Amino acid sequence: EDLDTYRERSKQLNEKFQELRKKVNPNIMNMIENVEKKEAALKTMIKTIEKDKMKIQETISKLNEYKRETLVK
Amino acid sequence: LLTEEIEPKLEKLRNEKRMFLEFQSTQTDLEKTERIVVSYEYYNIKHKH
Amino acid sequence: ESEIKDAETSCLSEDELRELDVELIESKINELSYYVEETNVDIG
Amino acid sequence: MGQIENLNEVCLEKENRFEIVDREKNSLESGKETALEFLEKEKQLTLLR
Repeated sequence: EDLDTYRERSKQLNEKFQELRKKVNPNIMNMIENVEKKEAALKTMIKTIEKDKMKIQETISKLNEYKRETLVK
Repeated sequence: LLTEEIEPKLEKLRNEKRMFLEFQSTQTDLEKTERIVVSYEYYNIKHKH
Repeated sequence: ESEIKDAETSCLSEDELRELDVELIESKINELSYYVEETNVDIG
Repeated sequence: MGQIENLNEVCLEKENRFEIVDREKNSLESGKETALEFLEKEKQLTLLR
């Protein structure tokens, strides 16, 4: 009225391990949303870096040709 | 440098999410096993009674 | 081996094993459980 | 003067950016120290038990 051997011990160990995770994780939804927005920001920053390197190289590599073509004419 | 120094916190959050989901699944399986064991023990106690 | 050394040292032996009250020990255990329920110790 | 002054300004700005708050980590450390003191009290009570 109040309420295979190693299975109960494993269940108790799993329960104790979950209790050792007392850090509140009911906000995992908004945590994953913040993770997603921060990863989107990181992808935009990586795109910024790659386009910046492309600009740095292409600006000079095109200005050399522009000058060499304009000065002669 | 700032991003690679904060990346420890990103990995800590990834752990606190993945291990949290794993612990939730383990707690579900433990509740199922506990219910099965409780049913078996109740049947045995009823037979003994 | 703290749980063994302390047990061997605590077990005169009869006076040190009977003078302690059970109600105080139960209250201390309950307080320890309540503290560990929200402690969340870490090496951070 | 110009070059050394602008280099010193940017290096001071970087050093400040490295130490903007210096309190959030300290706050987390104080919280973890309080948690460790609570855990030590719990361990003493467990040894008594």
